Amino acid sequence: MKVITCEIAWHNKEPVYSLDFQHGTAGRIHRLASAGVDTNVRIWKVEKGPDGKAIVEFLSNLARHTKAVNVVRFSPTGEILASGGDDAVILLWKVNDLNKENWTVVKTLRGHLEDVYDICWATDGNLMASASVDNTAIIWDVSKGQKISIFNEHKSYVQGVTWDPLGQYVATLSCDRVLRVYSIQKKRVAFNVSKMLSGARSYRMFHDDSMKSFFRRLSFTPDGSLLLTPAGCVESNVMNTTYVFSRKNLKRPIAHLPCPGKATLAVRCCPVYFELRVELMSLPYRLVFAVASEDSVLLYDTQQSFPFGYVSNIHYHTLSDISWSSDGAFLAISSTDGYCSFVTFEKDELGIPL
Amino acid sequence: QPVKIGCVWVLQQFAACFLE
Amino acid sequence: NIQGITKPAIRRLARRGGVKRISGLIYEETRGVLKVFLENVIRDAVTYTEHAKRKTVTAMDVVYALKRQGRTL
Amino acid sequence: DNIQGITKPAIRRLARRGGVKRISGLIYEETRGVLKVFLENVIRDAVTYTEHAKRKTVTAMDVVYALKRQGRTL
Amino acid sequence: IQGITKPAIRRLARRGGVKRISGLIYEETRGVLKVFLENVIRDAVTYTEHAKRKTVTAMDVVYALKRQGRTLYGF
Amino acid sequence: NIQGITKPAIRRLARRGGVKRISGLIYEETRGVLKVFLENVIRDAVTYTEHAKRKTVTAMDVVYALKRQGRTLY
Amino acid sequence: VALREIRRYQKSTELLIRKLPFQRLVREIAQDFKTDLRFQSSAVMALQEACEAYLVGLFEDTNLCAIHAKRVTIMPKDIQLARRIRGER
Amino acid sequence: RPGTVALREIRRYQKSTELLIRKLPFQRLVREIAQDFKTDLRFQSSAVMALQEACEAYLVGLFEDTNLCAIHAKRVTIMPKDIQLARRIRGER
Amino acid sequence: ELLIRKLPFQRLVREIAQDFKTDLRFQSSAVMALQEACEAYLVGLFEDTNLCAIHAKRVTIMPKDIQLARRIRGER
Amino acid sequence: ELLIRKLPFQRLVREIAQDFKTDLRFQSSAVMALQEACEAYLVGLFEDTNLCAIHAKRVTIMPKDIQLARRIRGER
DNA sequence: CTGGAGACTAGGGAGTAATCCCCTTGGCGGTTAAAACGCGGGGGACAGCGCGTACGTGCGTTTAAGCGGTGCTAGAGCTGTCTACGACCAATTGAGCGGCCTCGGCAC
DNA sequence: GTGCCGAGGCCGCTCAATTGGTCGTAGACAGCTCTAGCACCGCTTAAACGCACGTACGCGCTGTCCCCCGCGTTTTAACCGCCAAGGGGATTACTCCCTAGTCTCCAG
Repeated sequence: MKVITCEIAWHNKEPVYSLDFQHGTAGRIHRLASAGVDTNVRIWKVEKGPDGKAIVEFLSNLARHTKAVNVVRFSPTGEILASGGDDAVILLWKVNDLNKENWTVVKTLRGHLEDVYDICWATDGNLMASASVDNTAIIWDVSKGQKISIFNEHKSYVQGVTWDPLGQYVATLSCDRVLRVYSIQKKRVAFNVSKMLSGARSYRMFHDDSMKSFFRRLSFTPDGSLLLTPAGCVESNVMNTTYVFSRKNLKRPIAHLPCPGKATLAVRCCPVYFELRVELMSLPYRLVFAVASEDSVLLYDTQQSFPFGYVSNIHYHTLSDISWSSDGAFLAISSTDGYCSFVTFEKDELGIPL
Repeated sequence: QPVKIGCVWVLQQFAACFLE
Repeated sequence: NIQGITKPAIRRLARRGGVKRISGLIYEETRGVLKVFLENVIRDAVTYTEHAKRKTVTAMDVVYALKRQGRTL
Repeated sequence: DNIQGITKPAIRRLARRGGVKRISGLIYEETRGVLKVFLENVIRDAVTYTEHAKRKTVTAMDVVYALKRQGRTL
Repeated sequence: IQGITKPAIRRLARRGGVKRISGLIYEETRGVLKVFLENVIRDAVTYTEHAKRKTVTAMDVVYALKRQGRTLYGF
Repeated sequence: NIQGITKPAIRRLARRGGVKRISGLIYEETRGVLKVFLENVIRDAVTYTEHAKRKTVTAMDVVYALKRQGRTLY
Repeated sequence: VALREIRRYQKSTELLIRKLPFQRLVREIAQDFKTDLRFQSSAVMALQEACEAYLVGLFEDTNLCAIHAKRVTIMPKDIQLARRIRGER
Repeated sequence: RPGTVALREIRRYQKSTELLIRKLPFQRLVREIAQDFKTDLRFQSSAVMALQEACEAYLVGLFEDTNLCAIHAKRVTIMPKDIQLARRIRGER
Repeated sequence: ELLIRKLPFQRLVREIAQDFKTDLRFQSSAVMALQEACEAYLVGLFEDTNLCAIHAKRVTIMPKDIQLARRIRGER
Repeated sequence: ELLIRKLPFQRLVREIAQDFKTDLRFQSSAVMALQEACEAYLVGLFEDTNLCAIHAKRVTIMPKDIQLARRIRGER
């Protein structure tokens, strides 16, 4: 693979906290969005060069957010943009038909109390799930643009919410070392995962505020079968690790892949399913996903227990966010040092798509 | 020069850990 | 609606504010800032009730909204 | 022993937000006494204000007026 | 407090956009200068004793402008 | 101006205030606090007299000044 | 005659905005947000107190700005400046 | 070493604003004091929350004042005499 | 019964008034009431700062003591 | 780039720290961070003072405008 | 460790700008006639809240053994100060010319 | 009930007597500050516990409700004498542009 570190400042040297690739794009050239402490969300044009090197072309800047922006996401259709900042509001940008392209605010999802950390989307395109420092997860209807569901069972800061692609359950992790999984239809908590036993004492699955990063973004499988949760600790002293759960039972992980030293913080799965080249889940397809820890990026697939790729020693500060591309050719990583990096793969390097 | 690790299905030195 | 905020009411509010004389069109403007204030103080307050999972706005939530604004009373 | 419901670590955390390091063990009784006195001096005023409104229930606004009388409105 | 030069205040106000500057403002600025620090530094020491250190850090100013509600971008 | 509040005057004031032994820099800090106290009472009394259209200052305005401050004395 | 009004009103504390107009203003401004909302009379009391205190402070500092500009009357420019300097806009 | 836990607690708390006197014991205490004053009187939940916030602010402010008092007396540990002097210097009792 | 010399405080309050608004009228009753108020304030401050000083096992009173008394009273 | 010399600001924060307590050193990064913060504070106050002076249809700044902007901002 | 160009200090020049007055036109404060919406109070019980209880569960309190940071308590050690006094030294009373703005008393 | 008028009440300032009040000097010493050592008493898990706390839930009472009405006090509004926000003009004031020194903070 190739890794290119952007040596130029994206947000006036301020740390970058969020990225997303335009899932609505179906070609080879990609569009990216970066969120920074400059109270701006910048949309860039990312394309591989003739030599195979990623090239970033600035397109537009969004300064509507009053304060620093933490999480920015796109809809599955790629036409609806959700931006979250330190103003405890969500801005909805649509196509408006120094900037090269025009972006316009359509909806203002007011109803957050504290800093927003993670924004989640729905497959149908009509539902929001958002997490904030308000110790609450809020679920919204796009067609109305207004709050419809509230989950206030978290006792500390929530740093991640994920929606099941099949559309049945939602997983939220907060700073209280509790993993709360709710049934969307019942609008009540269904599963609680906080303590786990090894060998016969039970200790906390997660670890408290010593993180220097601001995100614990756990992920659902694009098929929804598996839940991947970072920022876990296993007492073998304690070592950092990421746990894998299945839909069959959400309370206990059989397997965890560790990152001794620095703790994993962000996880993201590719939207492209590959043919098969220990296995967590056994179906004739496979999915490739990646985790950004404090100072490294790990790249696993469905079958291999050990990482398929390991990239280390790139950024000078804690990595903030990782985001996969539409076709899988790009992987954008941002740290809190004010600069970002890109992982580019050649054609079908991860595998043969389905 | 920066160090990259690509797609392999030197990598053997970076195994993730379980706990028994 | 806004015309409930009455002109002599603004007169008396200014008088407690120490204003000797009010320009004739301050009334057409001051109500404006009221909305700019109200559309904020109410705006978060109801969400607080939504955050507490109650559909009744309470004085404590309003006081909390003022505290966030910084005009507690 | 209802006033004893205010636990020792609760007073300790109260002190920590107050910005202190070492809390003496003899201060818990004194702080409980002053706290009961403060609650009495605010509850009496809130109760008088509520009875002035001819209501059978004191609301969150009445205690705010009692504090305004005290001088620490919040 | 005289170290804050007259040209310093002059070009400060020029960046502020003014055209004409009086004289009595100058020392006045020093006044409003020190009182600003005369709050912030206390919080710094109110944190430094909390920090149990003798040399202040970059978190002290962050907390100072957080307490005063005047957080500034950049370092 | 301020130097009219001489050192022996503050000495006898402290003696009637209950303190037996006195340091040197209190002689100036007391002038400072006297200035800070007088500025507020004078400001509010001037505002009240302006409300009453009086270049004079009635003693009623002074006791109302103290009431606003909280140190009422007839 | 005006100074009499300022004195007699700074003496008192009772609410200035008429009760029912303010209550209906609050209800109408909440209607556009989302319907079926219940406001306790204590909540409307809190809103009235907050609004009256805000306007008392704002009119105090706009009178300050007016007396700065050697004008006894207060004009909209004073409102805009006391809003901007305070950081409202 | 001893002391670092206290500094961590200060960092956790001064930034934060949550509740320290637990809801139910304070409700019980308020109800008991109400029954002491006059029986058959009802306290709204928001009223108890506001009262507990006022109690919170009063005690944290008076503990800050007694911290200043103890610092003046050249000792870090507080003592009941510090609290008594803080109350008297505040003119309360 | 007052201990602050009368002539000097009258001149002091006139000079304070000239700073706020020039050409201001001060009557004997108002000045005497102001003297009473200032004396009460200063005696209260001295008494309770004496208590604050005797708290630290000291009999004297230094500027830190009056500073602490004023800071606690809420005037700063 | 900054328009205040480093050494005078450094020495003044040092003497004010000495007035607070002895042996409270300062490090360079904190020194420039505080200088940047004070830079922004003073330039913002000067912008507000410019607006206030513009109100009185006089371009020049007068000493009072600063204190009026201060007291409107609710500082003192 | 030694050096020297950008920056702080005074000043001539005057020139742009703050200040005060002059109608002056406009527009903002009484005011009276009234009515009209506001304050208040009386029900219906439908439909909504807090009280109170059972369960659990588990986070948080409670005790103890344990130790070390620290209160304080004794002993210097230097140091400002309240003693007395002798000098100045502002100054209260005793009187004034001279007033002018104000406040109570009186008459229409 | 209110306008005029008289008369005191601070002015405001001397012109002196004597007169209590303040300042400065000397320092013996009471006390602030420091130092050191002791015991003692608040911080720390292990284990027990226990009681907040959440969630549902039957029962029940206090927010409350719109309609009329009672009235009734306050708001609309047009008239109108009258204050003031403002443009223009003259006057006095205070910073720009080198000029030179210098000075010192940053650089090799």
